[PDB]
Amino acid sequence: MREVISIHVGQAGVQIGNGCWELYCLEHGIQPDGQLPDAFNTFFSETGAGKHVPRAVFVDLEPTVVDEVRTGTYRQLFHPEQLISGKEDAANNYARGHYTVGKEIIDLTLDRIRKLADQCTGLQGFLIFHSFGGGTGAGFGSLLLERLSVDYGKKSKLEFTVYPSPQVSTAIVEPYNSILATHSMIDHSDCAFMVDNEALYDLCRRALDIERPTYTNLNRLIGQVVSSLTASLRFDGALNVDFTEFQTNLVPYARIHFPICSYAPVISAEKAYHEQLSVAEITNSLFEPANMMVKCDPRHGKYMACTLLYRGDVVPKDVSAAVATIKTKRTIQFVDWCPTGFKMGINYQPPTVVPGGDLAKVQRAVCMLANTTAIAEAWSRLDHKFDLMYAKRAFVHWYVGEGMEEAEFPEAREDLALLEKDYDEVAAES
Amino acid sequence: MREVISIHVGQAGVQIGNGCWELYCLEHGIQPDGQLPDAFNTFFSETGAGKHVPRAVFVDLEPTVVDEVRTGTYRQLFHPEQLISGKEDAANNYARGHYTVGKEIIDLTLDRIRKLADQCTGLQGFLIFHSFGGGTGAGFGSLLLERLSVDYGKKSKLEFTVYPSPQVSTAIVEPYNSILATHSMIDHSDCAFMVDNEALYDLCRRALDIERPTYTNLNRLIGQVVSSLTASLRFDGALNVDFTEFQTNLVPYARIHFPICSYAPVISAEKAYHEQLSVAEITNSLFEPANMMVKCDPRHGKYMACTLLYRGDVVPKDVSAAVATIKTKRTIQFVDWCPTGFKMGINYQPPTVVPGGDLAKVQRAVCMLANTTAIAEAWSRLDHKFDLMYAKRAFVHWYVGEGMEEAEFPEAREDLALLEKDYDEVAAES
Amino acid sequence: MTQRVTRQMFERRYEQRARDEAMYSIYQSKIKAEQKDRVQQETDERSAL
Amino acid sequence: VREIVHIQAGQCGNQIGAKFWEVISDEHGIDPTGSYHGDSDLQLERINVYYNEATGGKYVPRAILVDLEPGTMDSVRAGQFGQLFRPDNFVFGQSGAGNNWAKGYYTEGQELCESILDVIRKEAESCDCLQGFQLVHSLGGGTGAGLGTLLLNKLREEYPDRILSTYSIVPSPKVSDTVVEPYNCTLSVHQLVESADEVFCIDNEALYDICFRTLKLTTPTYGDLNHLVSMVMSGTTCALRFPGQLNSDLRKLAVNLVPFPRLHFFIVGFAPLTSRGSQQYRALTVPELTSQLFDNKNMMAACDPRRGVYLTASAHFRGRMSSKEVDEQMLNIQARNTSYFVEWIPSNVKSAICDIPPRGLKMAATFIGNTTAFRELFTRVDSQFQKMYARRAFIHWYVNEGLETVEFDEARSNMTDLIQEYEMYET
Ligand SMILES: Nc1nc2c(ncn2[C@@H]2O[C@H](COP(=O)(O)OP(=O)(O)OP(=O)(O)O)[C@@H](O)[C@H]2O)c(=O)[nH]1
Ligand SMILES: Nc1nc2c(ncn2[C@@H]2O[C@H](COP(=O)(O)OP(=O)(O)OP(=O)(O)O)[C@@H](O)[C@H]2O)c(=O)[nH]1
Ligand SMILES: Nc1nc2c(ncn2[C@@H]2O[C@H](COP(=O)(O)OP(=O)(O)O)[C@@H](O)[C@H]2O)c(=O)[nH]1
Ligand SMILES: [Mg+2]
Ligand SMILES: [Mg+2]
Repeated sequence: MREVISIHVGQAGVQIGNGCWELYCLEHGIQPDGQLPDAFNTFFSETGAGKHVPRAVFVDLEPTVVDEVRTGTYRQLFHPEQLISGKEDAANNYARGHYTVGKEIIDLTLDRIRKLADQCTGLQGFLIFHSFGGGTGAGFGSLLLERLSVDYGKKSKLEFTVYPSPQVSTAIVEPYNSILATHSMIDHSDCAFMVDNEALYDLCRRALDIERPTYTNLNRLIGQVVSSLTASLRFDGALNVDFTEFQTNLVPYARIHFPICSYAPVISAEKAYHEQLSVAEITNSLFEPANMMVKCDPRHGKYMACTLLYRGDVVPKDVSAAVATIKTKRTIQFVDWCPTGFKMGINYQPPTVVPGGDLAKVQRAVCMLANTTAIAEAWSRLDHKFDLMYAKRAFVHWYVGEGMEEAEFPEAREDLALLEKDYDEVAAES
Repeated sequence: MREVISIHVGQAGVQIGNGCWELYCLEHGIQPDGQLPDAFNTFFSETGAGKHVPRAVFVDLEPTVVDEVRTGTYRQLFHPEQLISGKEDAANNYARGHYTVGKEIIDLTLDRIRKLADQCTGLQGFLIFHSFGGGTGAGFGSLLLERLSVDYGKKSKLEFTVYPSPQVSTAIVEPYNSILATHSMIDHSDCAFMVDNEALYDLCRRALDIERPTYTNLNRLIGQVVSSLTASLRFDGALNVDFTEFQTNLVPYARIHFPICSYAPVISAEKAYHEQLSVAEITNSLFEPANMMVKCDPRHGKYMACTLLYRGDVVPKDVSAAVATIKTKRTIQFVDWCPTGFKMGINYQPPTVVPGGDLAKVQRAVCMLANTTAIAEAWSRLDHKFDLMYAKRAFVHWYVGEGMEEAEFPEAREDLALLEKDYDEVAAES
Repeated sequence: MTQRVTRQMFERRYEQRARDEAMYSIYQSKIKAEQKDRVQQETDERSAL
Repeated sequence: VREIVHIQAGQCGNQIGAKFWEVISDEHGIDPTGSYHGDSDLQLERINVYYNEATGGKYVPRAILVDLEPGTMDSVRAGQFGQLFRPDNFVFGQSGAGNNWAKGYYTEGQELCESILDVIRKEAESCDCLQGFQLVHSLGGGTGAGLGTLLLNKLREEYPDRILSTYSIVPSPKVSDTVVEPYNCTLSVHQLVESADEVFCIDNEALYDICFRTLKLTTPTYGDLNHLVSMVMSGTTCALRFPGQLNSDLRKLAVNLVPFPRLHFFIVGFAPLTSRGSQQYRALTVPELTSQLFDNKNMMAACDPRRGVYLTASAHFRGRMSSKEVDEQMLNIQARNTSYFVEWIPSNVKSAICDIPPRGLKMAATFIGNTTAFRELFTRVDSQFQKMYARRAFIHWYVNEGLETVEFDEARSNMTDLIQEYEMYET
């Protein structure tokens, strides 16, 4: 009827994917073993009898993360062929994961993703998760997009990645992986969303009521954003928005696809008792500089794209009043090139809460996806970090010895420089 | 029947309120205990037995000033709930009084203010008092106005605030809190009146004959102005003005809403016997810049218009004989686009004196409230001072540490520049 | 023919509070406001007294 | 008798179509399972206009539902009244259109057009006499605009004689749901100018305002928003469905209202509209209806006619009333406001009466008129189109589907011609 397929690369993608599929099973009323105790065809397939199977494939170059799913409670759901595990990881090396080791398993992975698409008739879309800092996430994602771009042509390829934080970091060679990855996604990706763990920690602490979050809580927040995005394809609504609708609306050009995400309300399960959180309340909360999951300054970032997906008991008039009120604010400056600048999706299905979770039981919620020029601020931070290490040739020997040519560094450097020039040109008035 | 609620914020607001409620007790003839030895309902509530009680709220984040009223003579008159005192003041820091400490007590006061409105059948609006340089006056004052704007909407929120003096200054960080407050008031406030201490010191020395005044003497002069403002509501009179009549005539222009104040005749009790004090005399005294409650010369700019209020013996035709001569004065620059500009109000209740006071028993008196482009002179001085601190970032670290985001500093600066553009654009002619 | 109109039953049942129940509160409050407006005439007559 | 074929396109069209066939079923008294449980033989006179009869005493409406994705179709397939709808009438694709007008027209509209045309021809030749087509669509771009105008052209090629009356919901020119509106709306008008006979413009913003001011709804649902539009459509065709003292069909309306072939866009309105509580106290008479009809707040198009001038005006009525009262009211409203009518056209007000009123209301009316106030809507979308075309943003999606930018200039030139024609005819 209409079908979606997901791929998860790296431990960040697999662990995020773990949280997502528990969210869907609770939302769709499917036990972990896969039997019922509708929309199912969008994400799940019926294998005869009374068992279901998810439309997902989990890939990593190390067996630890995949074996965790194999040992966990959710092992009964997944198909053993969907769980593909390598032998040795990329060791945070883009060249190692792109040429030496990624090419060993690339052919096997492409077979399974194409094979599962044969059962998937009404297909338009892919979901891919990346960890930009990790070598496998950036390196394998580049090769995977290169193959999928030519094998399938005009198909909606959407990615959900984790952007490196401006100051928080866990790998010293992270800037090298990000720039080389950015050089390949900028041509092979239709539209990819990014979040940074620094703002995720900040939002989880101020608005949410967690003193010391782990990766599990952060994955749950990401899963709610994904669930809101896919709500239109699964449930009826006054304004349903398709995958192709997002691609047309959000981007004004080819290389400016990168949007930012915002979700409201993000109030905790305890403090939420006091507030009704009407349409005007949640709409105002979205545009707060603190509610962004990307640590970027909205003051420097003009807006020329917005998408307001509401979930729950919502009336379109209240959206019309709320959006009109938002446009009157002087601080939120849209670009001259975007009078309308809005997509709205209203759906009558409320969000879902998970036992042992952290979010509140809100009756209505709204997820926000917008494109702003403030992302060019993060590109300069990554560019300067890359320039400092490459000036004295900090880590050239590792990538060179793994089959990568030396001249590729200036090529990606020039590719990033062109992107920043494009952002300044587009943001400028005329 | 028709009622007004007065709320006071900061040390300046409390001691100004102490003087104002002293005047009301004498004027209506209510003993300090609340008993009697009419318009009472406008300011007081008749609780039975023989007692009345003011419709006032006193707010400060530190107990010293409020406990003076609690231990003072007037303590039995006020309701203990109305006296709200915090634990530690805002330390003249806008961020501390707005985000960290202000939000600790904001919801306690709003219940107290709203509870008073329940007993208030014919409520018209609010009177609010500030000191711009103070941390609680600005930081908590901003937070109070933003809430009251959405709590009640179409109710006239009039303000009467103490501006920083052109040269007299007691706080170094005074320009910082002033500009950050300006952005909040300019939108949420209906109208905000303007006074400063430096002009008060000069007037209290020249017209009133006092060598060395204190804050006590300055507060009583403020007390007379608010009484003449409220005289039309309370006592009989041929022409009355209220908060659907003051607001429209005085400050119609969306962001030009800052007027200036004056009072006449202001003269010592010794010398008042030697003059006759006709309507022409007191009216002519108002228009001299020396009498201005704000140290700005109207000759530098242009009068938009005025609003005059007479009390006591004043005779109607005598007013229009005095004010017709005003136009003949070339120095009073009325633009051709404001052709009428002289809202009138006449009340038969004469001014009231206070024991140990500084004013005479003048049989008739007049109060003046006008908007002029000369107030843009005051804003320019504040703007120039602020840039000198902010170029070298003289005090940013204090504000950022207390929850304030640095992005607000240029935003409030941008709003003031837009306000200054508005005043210059109004001064334009066609 | 169920699923959409059942959703419409669900959708109108949620709107029911923005519907009817908004009206019961306002016309009941208007009736009480008339009882208030008439003691206004009584109390202004008392002030006239 | 005199038959009409109803076509519904996309998300907006199918939702309106569901509400429309609800009202039509209520008018004729058709049980949603198909059985006739009405109350008057007058419903059976012209039930053939909108319905075919199936053996066994069941009626199948002349409704064809069209989309490129099954989401709206799965919504309507159980709908509420959808059991009347014939299962083979459902035609749908397997791809979200994406609201790229070039995509919806050339990439996927062409593939489906052959199938829809044959489905259309099935009902077209199954009637004793087709007289006109009815199309409901929105100017979004994917299927309502792109595919809708394509089918309008193909139906014009097939049936030059018949009346192609289409209902259009223009993107709301303060807030609307996609950035690519100026492109899609500009192209849609270009096709609709030449190929369509009657175009009705309805704005969502005016629909919100009418619900607040007159209906006193706290929150306007899409359900009631579509209900008012369904009432307008039923009133338009009510003259053919029931007798009256002075009849007026679609062709009578088209000849009277349209002075020149291009200027044929119409603003519509309805009366009486009353809140749920105050209807008991209203003294509903002909002057009351006339006041509501000509009231500027009852017009569901957000373009104040008082800024412009009127060219033609039409009035429909339902119920037993005196003809002299209607004639006098029309004459009074014409003479009282001579500042809003053209000098060279005397008797600018048309009138019509129907015998049977709608259920629930003892007396009702419908207003359709033509004015020069439409210059604002075209100018607004043109200025938006000029900005986006100047920056040439969002055009890469349309280029990838094979639409060349020279087509945009032609579409703007046509609108500029239409704007100029409206400007000069006001004099
Ligand atoms: N939010 C979130 N981020 C994660 C999580 N797990 C890993 N990451 C991110 O992943 C990055 C580390 O790289 P990996 O996740 O190991 O990516 P990879 O594909 O396995 O690459 P290599 O391990 O170097 O072979 C860090 O920067 C983290 O921010 C998680 O559970 N939650
Ligand atoms: N004219 C006059 N001004 C006063 C008086 N009291 C305080 N001020 C003004 O108030 C300013 C100092 O701020 P505060 O009085 O402390 O007001 P605040 O909002 O409570 O500030 P914090 O004590 O930090 O909370 C001085 O610059 C004075 O101009 C007064 O009695 N008369
Ligand atoms: N009045 C009304 N308008 C609707 C409703 N549902 C959707 N719309 C409008 O229809 C437009 C979408 O048209 P669509 O079906 O997508 O046309 P297409 O993109 O060309 O296929 C949106 O702008 C909505 O505002 C409804 O129930 N009532
Ligand atoms: Mg790894
Ligand atoms: Mg203080």
